[PDB]
Amino acid sequence: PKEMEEYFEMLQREIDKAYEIAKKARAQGKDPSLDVEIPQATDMAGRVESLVGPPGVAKRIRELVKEYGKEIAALKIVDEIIEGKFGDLGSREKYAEQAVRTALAILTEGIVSAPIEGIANVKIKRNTWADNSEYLALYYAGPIRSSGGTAQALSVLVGDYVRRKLGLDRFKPSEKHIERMVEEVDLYHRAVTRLQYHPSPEEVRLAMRNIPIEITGEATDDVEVSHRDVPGVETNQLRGGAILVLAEGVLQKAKKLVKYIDKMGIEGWEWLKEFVEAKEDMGFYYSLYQKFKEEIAPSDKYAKEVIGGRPLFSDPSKPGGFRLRYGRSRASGFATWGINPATMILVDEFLAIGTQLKTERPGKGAVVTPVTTIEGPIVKLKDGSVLRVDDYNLALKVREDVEEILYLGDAVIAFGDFVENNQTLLPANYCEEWWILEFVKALKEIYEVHLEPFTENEEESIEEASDYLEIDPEFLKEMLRDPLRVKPPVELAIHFSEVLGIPLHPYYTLYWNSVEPKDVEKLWRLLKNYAEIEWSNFRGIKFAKKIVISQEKLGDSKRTLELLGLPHTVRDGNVIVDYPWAAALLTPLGNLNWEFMAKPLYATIDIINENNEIKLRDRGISWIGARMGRPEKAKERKMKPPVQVLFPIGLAGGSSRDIKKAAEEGKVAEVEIAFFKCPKCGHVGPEHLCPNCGTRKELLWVCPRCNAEYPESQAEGYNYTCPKCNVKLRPYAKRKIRPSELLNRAMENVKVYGVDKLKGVMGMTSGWKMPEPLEKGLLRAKNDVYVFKDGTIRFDATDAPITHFRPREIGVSVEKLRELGYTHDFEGKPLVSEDQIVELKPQDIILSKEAGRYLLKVAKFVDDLLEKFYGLPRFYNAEKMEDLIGHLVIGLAPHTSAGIVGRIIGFVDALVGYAHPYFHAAKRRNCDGDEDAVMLLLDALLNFSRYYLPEKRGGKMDAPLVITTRLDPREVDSEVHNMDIVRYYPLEFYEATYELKSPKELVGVIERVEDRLGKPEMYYGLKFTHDTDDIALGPKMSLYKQLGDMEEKVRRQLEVAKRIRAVDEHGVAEKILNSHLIPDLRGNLRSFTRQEFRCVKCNTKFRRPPLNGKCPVCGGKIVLTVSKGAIEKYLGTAKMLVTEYNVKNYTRQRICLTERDIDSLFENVFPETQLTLIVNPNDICQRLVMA
Amino acid sequence: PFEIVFEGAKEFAQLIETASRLIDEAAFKVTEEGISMRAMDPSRVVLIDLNLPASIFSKYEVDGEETIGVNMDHLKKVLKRGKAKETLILRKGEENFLEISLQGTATRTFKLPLIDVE
Amino acid sequence: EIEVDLPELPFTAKVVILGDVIKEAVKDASLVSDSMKFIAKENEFTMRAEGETQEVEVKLTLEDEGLLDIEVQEETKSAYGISYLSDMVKGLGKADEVTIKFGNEMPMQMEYYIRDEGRLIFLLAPRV
DNA sequence: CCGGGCCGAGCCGTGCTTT
DNA sequence: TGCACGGCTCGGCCCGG
Ligand SMILES: [Mg+2]
Ligand SMILES: [Zn+2]
Ligand SMILES: [Zn+2]
Ligand SMILES: [Zn+2]
Repeated sequence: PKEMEEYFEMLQREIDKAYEIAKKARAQGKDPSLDVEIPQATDMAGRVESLVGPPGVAKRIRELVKEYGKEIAALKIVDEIIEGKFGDLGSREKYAEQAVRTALAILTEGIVSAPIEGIANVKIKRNTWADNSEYLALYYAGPIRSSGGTAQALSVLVGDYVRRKLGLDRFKPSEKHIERMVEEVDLYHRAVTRLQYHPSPEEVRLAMRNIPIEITGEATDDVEVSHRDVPGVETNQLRGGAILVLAEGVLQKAKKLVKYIDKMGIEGWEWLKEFVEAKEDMGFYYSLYQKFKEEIAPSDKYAKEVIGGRPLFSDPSKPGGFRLRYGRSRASGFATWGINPATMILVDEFLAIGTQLKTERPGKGAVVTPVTTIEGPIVKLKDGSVLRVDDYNLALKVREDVEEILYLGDAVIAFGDFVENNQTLLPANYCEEWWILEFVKALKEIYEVHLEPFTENEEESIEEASDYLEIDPEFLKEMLRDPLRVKPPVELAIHFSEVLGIPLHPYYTLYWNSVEPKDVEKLWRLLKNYAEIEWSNFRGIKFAKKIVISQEKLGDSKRTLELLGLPHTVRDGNVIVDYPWAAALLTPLGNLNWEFMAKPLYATIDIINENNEIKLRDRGISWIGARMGRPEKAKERKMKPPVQVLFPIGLAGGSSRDIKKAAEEGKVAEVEIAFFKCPKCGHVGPEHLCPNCGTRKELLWVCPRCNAEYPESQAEGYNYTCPKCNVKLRPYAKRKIRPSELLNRAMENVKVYGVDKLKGVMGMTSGWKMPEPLEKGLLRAKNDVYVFKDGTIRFDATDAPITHFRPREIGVSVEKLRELGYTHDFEGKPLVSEDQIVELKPQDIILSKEAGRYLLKVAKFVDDLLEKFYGLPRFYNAEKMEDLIGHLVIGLAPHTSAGIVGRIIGFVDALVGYAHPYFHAAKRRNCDGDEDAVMLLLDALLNFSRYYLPEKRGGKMDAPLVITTRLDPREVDSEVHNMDIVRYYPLEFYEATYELKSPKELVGVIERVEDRLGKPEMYYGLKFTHDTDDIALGPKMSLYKQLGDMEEKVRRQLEVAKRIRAVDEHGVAEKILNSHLIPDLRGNLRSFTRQEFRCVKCNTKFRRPPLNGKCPVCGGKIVLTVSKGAIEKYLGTAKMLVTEYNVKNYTRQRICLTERDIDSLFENVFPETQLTLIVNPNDICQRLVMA
Repeated sequence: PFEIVFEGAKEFAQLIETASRLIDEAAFKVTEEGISMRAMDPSRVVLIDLNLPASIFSKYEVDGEETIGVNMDHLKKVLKRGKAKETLILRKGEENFLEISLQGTATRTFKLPLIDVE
Repeated sequence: EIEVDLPELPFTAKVVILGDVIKEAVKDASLVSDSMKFIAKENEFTMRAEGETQEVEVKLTLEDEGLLDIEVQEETKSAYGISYLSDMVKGLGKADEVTIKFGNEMPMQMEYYIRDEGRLIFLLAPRV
């Protein structure tokens, strides 16, 4: 209501404070422009008006959006521009281009760069071959490959709408057009990329023959088609940008596209809609398992390929894998999973905070976060004992003795992930958050006492309930407050189940349905005959306290105890089950009072419930599969060769483009650069201020034909065209520069003399070829920071979500938080302690410590710049990373042209960037493996310029052309609108899971972010289900990053697979790996006999080596492009995999023939001349042949 | 628990460095007579055998017999840290750690963890 | 020009040694570990370097030739980086006396004379 | 004590189943 | 788009003659 307004006012105040200094510095004339080059917006209309224009459209956009919506407003704006009420523009194509750009900016919220980069040109073409009638064609460049399916589809749709409104005929191709398009699709798939999608030829034919526009563009790849010289096309190469929009755009997003069309009320696409429509007795648990297998079938698409070094953590839907839990933690929910740190530790630290893994059920991909309120693995030690490693320290302690991982642990997956991907709900395993609801309901129904979990209750109700149940009121309050951490003792749980009539507490339930009733029958017989047990009493309830049975008598039933997840120990040839876990096993079996007998068409829990008086629920029925990929990252950003100043040097600096070295040797460099001329005296050089008089200079325009030089004032009168010729001038020309004088002047200017290296660029890629001042480069070199293409310093890190935090996790005092603005905790009580949970504001971020270490250097560089180059007071004044708290940054995604402002409040000790889910959505990012940048606001304000951007096509991608100062959840994204914000899932959800419903049938029972849109409470109150002790607890670096060799990687991965019981290494892992080494072996062997030799001095490539033996027209030797060692680098690991594991004979023979083929090719060039002292190095090929 | 004293650590370093060029890991057999070693390189083309009876050693003290294995690179570096006129001392206790000390102008002791080799 | 000067500090322990021993000790510590620890007691000066797994121990006594004298006000120990120590101790002569002063978690001071009248001083900060 | 030899670093290159 | 091989150059150490 008012706290949000105060927050946004403070943000604007700080932004103004930085902008004033940036404006003051830039007005001295030491930079390409006399003002800052990053305007600030406030909403979608401002971003659209800035990025594409035309001027004044912001008001119309706002009013139309408030009246109708978004799509209707976009189309009405299209019509308004077409009628031409914003000023005369010119030809028809100009009107069409402007309308399509503005509309596609309006529909995508004006963040992605598709309107500016993807669309290269719109033109009108005539159907010359058949009718000669007009039609519209859209030229698509390379950067359209990044926009997204929705962006491509909406571009196609808006082009179709504009061409319909322009009175143009439908596009009408020939048959050769269709054939060429099919061949292009096939060539792109088999030579460039898999496209993550592959429509059938008939589907593509339908689309191409039904698409009313020409989807074309310039060439992008070096491949030529066979259907050459097709009319109407000015190229015979692969036009990737033209086919991507067809494949992954309209075709791959048919449902969303048709929904959009229906919303817009435009017809003519009924064929696409039709295409989408065409695309469209026994025991209780026995039946439930059957139905579950029938409806939700296992999926395998995630494990179709395993790379070397990236382990597989579970087989598809195999018991013993990841136990599904429904919930959302403090720092998970957007697309991430919650994992216990003990499971991270006990898999050899292959999993670390922020590591991506390719999942199976809900989506494809997620990021792992530590949750300490769920369960960890159950392991079997080397002496035969079973343990429950639910703790981080215990996992660290017992890691060496582990022999098998009986169970892997839980995974917390949000309900909003199932709604997004449209996945049928899998049955829910029994847990504490379900038991507590059943407990409360039964208490109310039997005694008429009202209580609520996860909150605070009235004292009178607590006293009544405690008196009825005869327990401590304080214990009742504690258990109702945190049911996930406080559990009753086993005898008390049995007493509750006796009195109220509810299943046994899920903590003392074993995995009964993981064994067959016959095994339990055998075990019952053994326990009844040869076991010694000690009994107890509690309120008239008898329970076991200890079981001792000899190992020889127990026999092969010890595996049943291990598969039930029962902790025991072995001592002196006996197996002992101790206090909490003797009743866990003997109470369900009736304390050996009724015999256990197997039945057909029944499960273990069914028999237990049919015969016993205390009921049980299936503790584990749903499992998930996952696999490792893409370790985390919190590293900086550098160019391919690192750069520190945007100054051209050529080859005068060497391979490393060292400007200082070139300056020292008195060399002279010739490069294309822009010169400026002082109006008063006549100094000429690559500078913006004249050293003699210190007055701003003017750019020199040069005629390419006669080399006449014209100042900026003169060229304006001539319209930038030479008088003596009729050709356009240029702002630059090839010129000679002496690095020594310039570097000495810069050194004298900033008083920085000790810099040893100063890297530059070979040549400038912009169309102005303006250089950057050398003083900035010297200061950057001194402070050890690097520059980016647009003149900014950036830091890249993986992103994770967070909505609530503890002051102790991020190392910030309560007084500092109160100064920043935080006053309460997420329950309304005042903030007085560092153990309380405080809700995060939408635009506050939590950096890592690597980010802090780098941004300290960046802050020092900015302070030095302000003090030395500009002569202004310093700004940050920081000595440690915690002096940056309260300072602003800019977040930017690599595929967008707009940024958003954020504030620093603390640091963690992981390799991820934590932030609100709204913050990541505002950048159009999904939070399941994506990486984004951050930069200090003042650095970008001072340094960023629009004259340094490459001119190729996508020089404007990944650049802050505009920044957003406020956050609006209504226009950030659409995947974050499905997140759930309830404190706990209701009982109805749990009961409906057993019916295998779909999430859409119960979308109104669980509150999501969508339900609150529009109302003031979309920044105010959001909640979570699962708590966490620490948000950065667990391993911080993946073990994959410290393995050197490929053989070592494969060995460690295979050992991990051996340990886990639900992976089945022995042949599946090795076969799927061999189908990653065999392709390399065979491809390199084939490519060796048809290679292309190259010259080591030049880069010219010859089909076959010169007869002389040395490069003619050069003074260098001839080298290979496919060395001999490139073929056989993975042969040792392949032979190890074939000889150590159980693979099919086909693969073994393939490897054994590959070795012979490698040996036989080089028989006449590398004869086997060296004899050996000993033979038989455990070869498998020779043994196979001999057998 | 043994106490072996060798004069001229430089010669010992040279001998071990020469031995280590072809191979990577080896097991030293120590008995009441001396120290013996033998191994074959990974390419199965060279076999190196070395022995050092107690006569050469200035002081020898061994009870029984044991085999001690250690990486050749780390041992080579530690020996290279020795000087021309120092006296090398190889000593070990019950704990399975190899303690190397060089006693010249000053006494410096390094610890080198053990390794088991087939 | 930037003016900086540090006042006299209370140095509990003070030991003077020769350049060669410190040079070799720093080299060994760099060989095993990344940091060094200076521990001195009554008539005993030792300097350790604990690696990830390995260990280095160098100890000396006034009765040894390495040291020239010792005076320890009380028990002392500290740690310092190895990079700066290697940079500054490098180039030391064999027959050169070096005076080292340090205490508990406070910067160490090393100094030696040039031609009996000149002097070069270093002030190495501690770790942690 | 001056000079070769040897060994990282750091740039430019290739290549990653296909009757 | 990350990995694995193979041509230079290019200084900082060393060690012996
Ligand atoms: Mg994503
Ligand atoms: Zn001038
Ligand atoms: Zn001209
Ligand atoms: Zn050539």
